[PDB]
Amino acid sequence: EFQRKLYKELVKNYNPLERPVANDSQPLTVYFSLSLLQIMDVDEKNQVLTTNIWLQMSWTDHYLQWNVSEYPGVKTVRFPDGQIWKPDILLYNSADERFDATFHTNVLVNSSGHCQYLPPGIFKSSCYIDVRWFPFDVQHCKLKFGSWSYGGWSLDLQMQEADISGYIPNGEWDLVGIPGKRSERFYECCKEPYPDVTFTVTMRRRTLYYGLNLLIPCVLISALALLVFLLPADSGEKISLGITVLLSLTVFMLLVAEIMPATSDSVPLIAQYFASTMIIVGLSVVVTVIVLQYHHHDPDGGKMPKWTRVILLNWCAWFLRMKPDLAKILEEVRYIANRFRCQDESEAVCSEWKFAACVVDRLCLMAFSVFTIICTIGILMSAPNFVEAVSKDF
Amino acid sequence: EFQRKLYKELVKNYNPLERPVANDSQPLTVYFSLSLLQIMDVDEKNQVLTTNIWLQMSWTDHYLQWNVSEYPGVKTVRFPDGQIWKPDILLYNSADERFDATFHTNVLVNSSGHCQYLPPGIFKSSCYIDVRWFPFDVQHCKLKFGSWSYGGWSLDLQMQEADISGYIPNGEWDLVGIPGKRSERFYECCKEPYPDVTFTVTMRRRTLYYGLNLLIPCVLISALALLVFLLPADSGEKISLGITVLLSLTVFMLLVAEIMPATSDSVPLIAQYFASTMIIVGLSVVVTVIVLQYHHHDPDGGKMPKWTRVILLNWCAWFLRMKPDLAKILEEVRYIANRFRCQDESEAVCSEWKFAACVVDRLCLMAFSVFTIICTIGILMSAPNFVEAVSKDF
Amino acid sequence: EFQRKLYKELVKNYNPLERPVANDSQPLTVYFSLSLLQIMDVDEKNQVLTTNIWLQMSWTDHYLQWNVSEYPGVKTVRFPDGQIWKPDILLYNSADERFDATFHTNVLVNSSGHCQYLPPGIFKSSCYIDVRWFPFDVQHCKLKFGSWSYGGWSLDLQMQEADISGYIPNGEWDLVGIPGKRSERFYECCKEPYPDVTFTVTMRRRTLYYGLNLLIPCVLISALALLVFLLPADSGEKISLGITVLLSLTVFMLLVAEIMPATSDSVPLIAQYFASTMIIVGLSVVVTVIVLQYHHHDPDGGKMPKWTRVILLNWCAWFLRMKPDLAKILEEVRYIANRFRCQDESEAVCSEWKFAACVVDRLCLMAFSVFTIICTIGILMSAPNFVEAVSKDF
Amino acid sequence: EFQRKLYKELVKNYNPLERPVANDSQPLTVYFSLSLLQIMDVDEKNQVLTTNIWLQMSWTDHYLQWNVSEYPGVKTVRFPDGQIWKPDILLYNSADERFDATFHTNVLVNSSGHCQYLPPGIFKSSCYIDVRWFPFDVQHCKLKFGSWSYGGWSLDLQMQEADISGYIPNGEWDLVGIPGKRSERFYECCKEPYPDVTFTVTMRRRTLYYGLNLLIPCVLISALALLVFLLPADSGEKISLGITVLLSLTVFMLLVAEIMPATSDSVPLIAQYFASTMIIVGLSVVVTVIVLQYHHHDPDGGKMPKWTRVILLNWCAWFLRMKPDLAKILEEVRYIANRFRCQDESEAVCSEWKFAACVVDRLCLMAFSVFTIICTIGILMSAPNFVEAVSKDF
Amino acid sequence: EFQRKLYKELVKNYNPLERPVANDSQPLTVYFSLSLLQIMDVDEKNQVLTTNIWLQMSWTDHYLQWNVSEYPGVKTVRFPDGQIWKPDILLYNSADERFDATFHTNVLVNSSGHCQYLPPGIFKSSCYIDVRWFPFDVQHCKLKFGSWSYGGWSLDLQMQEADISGYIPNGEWDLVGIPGKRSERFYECCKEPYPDVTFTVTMRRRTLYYGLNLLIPCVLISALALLVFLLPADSGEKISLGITVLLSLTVFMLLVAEIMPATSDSVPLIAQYFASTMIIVGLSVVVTVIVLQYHHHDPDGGKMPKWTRVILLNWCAWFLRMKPDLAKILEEVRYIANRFRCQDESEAVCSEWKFAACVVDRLCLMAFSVFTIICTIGILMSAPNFVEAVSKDF
Ligand SMILES: *[C@@H]1O[C@H](CO)[C@@H](O)[C@H](O)[C@H]1NC(C)=O
Ligand SMILES: [Ca+2]
Ligand SMILES: [Ca+2]
Ligand SMILES: [Ca+2]
Ligand SMILES: [Ca+2]
Ligand SMILES: [Ca+2]
Repeated sequence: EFQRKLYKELVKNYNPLERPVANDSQPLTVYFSLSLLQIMDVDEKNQVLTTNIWLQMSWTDHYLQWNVSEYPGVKTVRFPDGQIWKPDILLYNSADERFDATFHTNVLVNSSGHCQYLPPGIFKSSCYIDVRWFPFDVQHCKLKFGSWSYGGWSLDLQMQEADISGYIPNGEWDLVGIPGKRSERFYECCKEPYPDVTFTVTMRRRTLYYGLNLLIPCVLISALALLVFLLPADSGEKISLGITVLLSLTVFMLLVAEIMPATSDSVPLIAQYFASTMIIVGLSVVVTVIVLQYHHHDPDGGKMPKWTRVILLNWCAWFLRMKPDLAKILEEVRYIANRFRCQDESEAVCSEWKFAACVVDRLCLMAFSVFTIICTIGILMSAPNFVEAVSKDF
Repeated sequence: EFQRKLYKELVKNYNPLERPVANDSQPLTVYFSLSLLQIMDVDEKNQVLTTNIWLQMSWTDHYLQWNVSEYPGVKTVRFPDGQIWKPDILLYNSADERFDATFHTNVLVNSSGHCQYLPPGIFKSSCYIDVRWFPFDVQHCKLKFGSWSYGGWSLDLQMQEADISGYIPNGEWDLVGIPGKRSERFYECCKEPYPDVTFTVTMRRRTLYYGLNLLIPCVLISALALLVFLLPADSGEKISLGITVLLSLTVFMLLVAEIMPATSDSVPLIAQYFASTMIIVGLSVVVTVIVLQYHHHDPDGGKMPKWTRVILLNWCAWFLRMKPDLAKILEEVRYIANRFRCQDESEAVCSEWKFAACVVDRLCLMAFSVFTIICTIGILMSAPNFVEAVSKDF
Repeated sequence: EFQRKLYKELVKNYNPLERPVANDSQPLTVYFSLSLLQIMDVDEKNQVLTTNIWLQMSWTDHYLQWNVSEYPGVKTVRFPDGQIWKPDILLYNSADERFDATFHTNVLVNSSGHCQYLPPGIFKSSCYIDVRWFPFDVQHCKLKFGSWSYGGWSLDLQMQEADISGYIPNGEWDLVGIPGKRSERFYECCKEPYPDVTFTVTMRRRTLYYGLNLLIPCVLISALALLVFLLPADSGEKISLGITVLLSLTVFMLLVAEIMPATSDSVPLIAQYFASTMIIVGLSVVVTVIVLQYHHHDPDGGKMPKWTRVILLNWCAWFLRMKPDLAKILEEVRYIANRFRCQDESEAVCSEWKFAACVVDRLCLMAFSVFTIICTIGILMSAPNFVEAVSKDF
Repeated sequence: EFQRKLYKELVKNYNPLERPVANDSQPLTVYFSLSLLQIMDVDEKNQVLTTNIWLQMSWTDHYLQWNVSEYPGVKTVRFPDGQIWKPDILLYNSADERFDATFHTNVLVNSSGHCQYLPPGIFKSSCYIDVRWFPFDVQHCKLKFGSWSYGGWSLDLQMQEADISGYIPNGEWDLVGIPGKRSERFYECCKEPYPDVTFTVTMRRRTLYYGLNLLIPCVLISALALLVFLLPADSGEKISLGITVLLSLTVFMLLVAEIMPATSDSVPLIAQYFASTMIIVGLSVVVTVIVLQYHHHDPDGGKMPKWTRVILLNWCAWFLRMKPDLAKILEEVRYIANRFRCQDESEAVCSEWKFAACVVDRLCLMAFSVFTIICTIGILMSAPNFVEAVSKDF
Repeated sequence: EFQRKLYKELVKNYNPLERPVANDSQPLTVYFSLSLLQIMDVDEKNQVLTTNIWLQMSWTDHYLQWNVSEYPGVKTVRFPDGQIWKPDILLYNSADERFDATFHTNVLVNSSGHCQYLPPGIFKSSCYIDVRWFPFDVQHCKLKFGSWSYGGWSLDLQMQEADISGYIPNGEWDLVGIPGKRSERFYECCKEPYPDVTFTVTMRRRTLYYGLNLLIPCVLISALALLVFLLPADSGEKISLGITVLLSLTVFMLLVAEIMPATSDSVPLIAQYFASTMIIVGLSVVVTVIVLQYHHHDPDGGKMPKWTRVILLNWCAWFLRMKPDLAKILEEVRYIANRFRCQDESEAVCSEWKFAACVVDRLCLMAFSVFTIICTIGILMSAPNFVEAVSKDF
């Protein structure tokens, strides 16, 4: 009886076009905040943050007021979209095809004319995802909000701290914080200044998934490549091992392209890490070819250089701690015996070449092993957030 | 005649904005339930449950009542969206881009003013999918429902048991149950408490598909890796077999990434199982390199250590149950014969090294076979639901 | 003049909320049928049938009637959505995110008050796709239609045979038929019975595409695996051939997962067929290892068992139809000659082992060839629709 | 002043439900045409043509007429959707989920009551894509348009030639033409005939992209397979080459499945071309096994058949243009010499077998080379549009 | 009080259908510009530019004017869609399924009747993406805008320079500029000329991502192929290396097809670059077969041609800087010695053939290395924007 009566009274002569101020010269104060419930998706390839947010808009409507002693029990009323004036606050950096992802809900108004509006929404925003340090990256995604059509002389937008009390954690992103800033800009369209409120979602990637599915594999594929330097040359499988490892690694790096954006702001950390890993496998194939050249050297070919004889078989090797009728019968047997002696000298020359191959193989094992460790450790720890990541996620 | 007459009468002065209570101070009781018809999709990568549900809302409208003796034959009326007051019950944890997936249908009202509203919908909800025990995982997906704008002082939301009598089973998920709980929370927005109703869909993954397409393959790819320990070394294909098996396995694990979310709450069970499988193939390649080192050992190189001579050729081997002119002619033939004897000693040394390779190869066959079984059995049965899964799905 | 006049008259006092019956106690008869124009997509992974349908609804509106002698030339009128009462017939088992895929069109009404409504639509329905016999599978997809809000006491839904006269055949699915059934169910929501009409689209997969792209390849990859049993062992490539074939086959089976649903109702026919094919390649690698063990047997190792000497070199082999100073010089040459004789005996032992490898290789060629044929023929013909498929598609 | 005045006058008593004819018995003539601006996508897997079209509808509204001497300067007026009667022309064979893709725009009306309506739209239509001759295929995609609810007695739909003057060429499809045909059909729903207008978009695939990315590769993968017949057998890599080529080819054919529909109307041309290519690689592996069998033949095994000795080493080979104490010492040396002679005879037998392998290898090189050329040329030129394609695209 | 009063006054008798001109004969001047905020996506496979734009429309409404001395403090008013006349400016070359991607916002009107309308939107436009020079390509994407229904006699559309002052740079595309052009065309539909405004977004691809992920790999896969010419032939792995490299490269080129459109306007630059790379690997396999033919030549086969003996072992080689009872015993030993001499001559012939293989191998190393460099450098630098790209991105 009193609710029906009040609704009929509150709409009499009410225009949702009118900004609901008592004094038309003064701006209307709109308090804008939001509640962050969930981060639904961070698309690094499309540069789009998807969040579940409850926008919070509160203002005062001069015309929607009543004495609660005359409509007893009616402390609040509710109005749908199109029936009450609302601030036209939009997400400026929207990525939604519809642009406005807000789900329009009721505006709750109490007797003193205070209006509360909390529309939910799945918001897609355009966020510059800096993948320079991926997977140890921290992201700062801005959500800029302001009135589209009402400038600062008509709508005085103020900011209230964002609420994260009902935030649901994400298994992939750690919410560092959601600081907000109110600013007033000028636009070429418009001499009047237009205030906006920007909430910067600060997000730390949780690195357990990427550590075990992307970074530890490369170590394993880098360790497999090093096993070529322990395969004997006579096995006949050092190129099979090395080139198969590089095939696997190339396929592995293709799968990684699915996640990164095709941008040129910087060369990511994963790309540098891949470059190091690529180098280990590519140069182990090059070195493997050299080792096979030494192993399969023709004993009747070019004699072993003096530099090769000393740098490998002496210095490196020590460092590595490797180390009538009867006359005619005589002629035939002597030819057979001299032939055998020639084979003995030739295979001794081959043995020297094979030993040099082993020394080169062992030298490069140590060199590639150490260089693998330094590049892995150096590239990873160059990330500012690596130490934080291992302490919090591992 | 009486239906036309009643519709004209029931809408006279009716305001869909008014909460349809006789006493404005009292809250309106809304009974909320739902019917679960089908689970359409569980997206573990996007963390979203898609269900086909018929929401069930029933309340009493004080103004939509008539005497059936005056409108004979008219026992019920129906009203579309916008013409009758409805509770603004939404899915709080919605993942739909539109947020509200409800398909608006009629409200059915009988003569005593009781209103029934059963809107269908394809609902997308944000469900935390715990993949710690995947593929033997049970999921608890919450569907939280409440009035967006009406707090507890205005809308007294009560819960009624969910209906699963028209539930259509899913080939992938077994519906354990759909328990529901009514709760009343406070929000930072609002001093007034807002009641909600949360239905927890409890779902057990049916594991036949994942057992045959994801878990039994790993056993087969783990068994293929073990066959390297039965290949002769002279075949020249033990690295080809081992490294090809690991290429296959890496490709296999790439395909598995398509299904899991990139989250860091925990390391899944499939990841641990893959880690065990990875270890078998990776260490069988490492052991294969060692076996080839033994097999291809240079007979003029470092003599066999005493530890190697006893630990392998004696202990392990027994355990494994393996086990003038005429003077010049004399000089030539004696050199030929002594040369042959030197080859005999050298190939005897090689035979010892080759036999040690066989013992190491057989030792690691047993060790990797047993360790493969324990890790497979141990990792799988560590899942709480493994025993239930095999009894119900296999 | 008469069309304008009639439209003004027909809408006077008309309420689209009112069920258009003369007697409010009696139900309104609605004849429901449909026209199937095309099957657009059968998504076996999402379990959703997409069809192009023209729903057919016809009823009688008591208020939309006129004498054609007073509005000459006006034999029919047309009304858009919202202006005329329509039955709220929905697809119960809808998979569309909007739930209602119907495109709202005009209702055509003639002078006697008969209303015809033929809204087109791209309908997505939830169909249980039984892949037990894929690719020789027949599907029965139900399309259940009924009034959402009007029960049997208010809307008497009758069924009329579906029309397929403008059906456009699908290159992948053969329309067996579209039988329909009217039924009346009770729901927990509602004491009143609610009639529905279910049209069961019966669809036979056309198997030419799947025969040539999925079943004949497996035969070719099963035939390639058999070629390992004709490769000589000295070629050194029997593991390369066998393990490469299994790599190809594994990749091939990954591509097949894209089409099947991750369900556990049954193990499909293609899975069983893959299991047979998997067995041929996996056991040919196991047998290849055994053949290489025999071929590369150490002539100074364990003597050939008596069971091996008879079961292979006799029975199987026959069945397979294979089959002073001068004294010192004497000592040296005799050692050389005796050494050569020892090599002759040892290589004779090796030749026996190599021959046993050939017999085992030929025995398994026949066994795997026959077993390959039986499993291929047996698994395929176990499908009830295999004979029909080959006669109609091949 | 005169525009405002005219709009108020033209809407007085106007009903958008009324067909705007002076005589209600006569049908209304609607001229239907369209403008083809672009072909946006041809989805051969979903069988859907996406086009950018400007529909062209023109008719005469009897009520929207004025004297331009009384509203000077007002030669035309414009009306939005819902305010003026429009023909309900739809795309019958629509594939859009909404069914109607038309973007509703103004209707332009001049003083004589002539109405022009040119709504743009991104139209998705169901087109039967005949892939029998892909990639040298010509497509005929129908776009059928007619009034949904107005039959021939009420709306006389006439056709006007389609406009392609603003057509933007597609890099993949060459617009042969867009002929149109007006027809009048009967439907089971309706005794009244319903006229339709069907525009057949005739499209020729431009084959440069598919020639270089799909057809020339197969030639290269067919040429690589032929190189197995020039590899020496002692290289030990003829199975590695052949089986790797077939692995590559299988992966290549998987990528091709992404483009073709899973239909059984016919076996496409690319499938036949793949079958030829598959045969070359598969039979080159089979022949490679036979060549290795000949090369690795046991010299103490079955003697060379007489058919083999003549068909290969003579006919084919010519055609191919290949071609006391001292007595005891005597016994030992004679055994050594006789042993060597036995090796010479045995390796001579092996040399004959190795030469037969070379002849078979060279015979199959020529046979597979010629057969490769004929199948490539024969399968490609069997397409009716192959000659046109090479002249226009190459 | 004055805002409420003004809104009631401004809408009195206002018709949003009327073009708001004082003189109905004169056209209405509409100033059209836009603001480019971000380029969201360039889809080269679908030929669609996605941009975030703020359209800028300004005109004068003759009826929406007031004296600010009578409504003090009210300097501007705002009107939503449907309440005020707006120009129906559309994107002609739209690719959006809805066609109109504009988000409708308020029109801001000041006291002198000047109207400002700045609707935001995510616009999808049909852009011809010329991939002739990809990845060093510059794109010119047109965005054509004009009134759909108002021709030049009714709406005089003028252009204002586009604003890029709030443009957010894209990590992949460098905004060269956004020039605009006003033009007036004639259409077959319409005798009246229709003005349009076309803004050409000029975009330069940033090439760092494509240089490191697509162009440098090909160099690495081209360098790996060259390593076959340094592998010894006795290693037995030159076909394994070469054919594995080509497998990797084929897989690499499959991944590249995901990005390019299936168009035939031209053969892209990446395709030509791939053709060069393909040639290096394919001809290195062909040359590898020839080298193996030389290496494995039968010493009892066709003698070395005179051309081969001079062109390789002399010219190329120098250029490359390579370089009673006792009588019977005599017969046996002489046969053994003569047999050994025959082996020495035969292996000397083999050594000559093996040396020729090395020379051919070294000759082709230099030839393929130089030819690889020229094709890489020549194909890349043939792009007009290559020099600009390396200076700006590298
Ligand atoms: C505007 O109003 C002021 C006072 O209200 C008056 O003096 C002036 O003449 C008016 N001018 C116009 C626009 O008629
Ligand atoms: Ca992410
Ligand atoms: Ca699932
Ligand atoms: Ca299908
Ligand atoms: Ca196409
Ligand atoms: Ca791009």
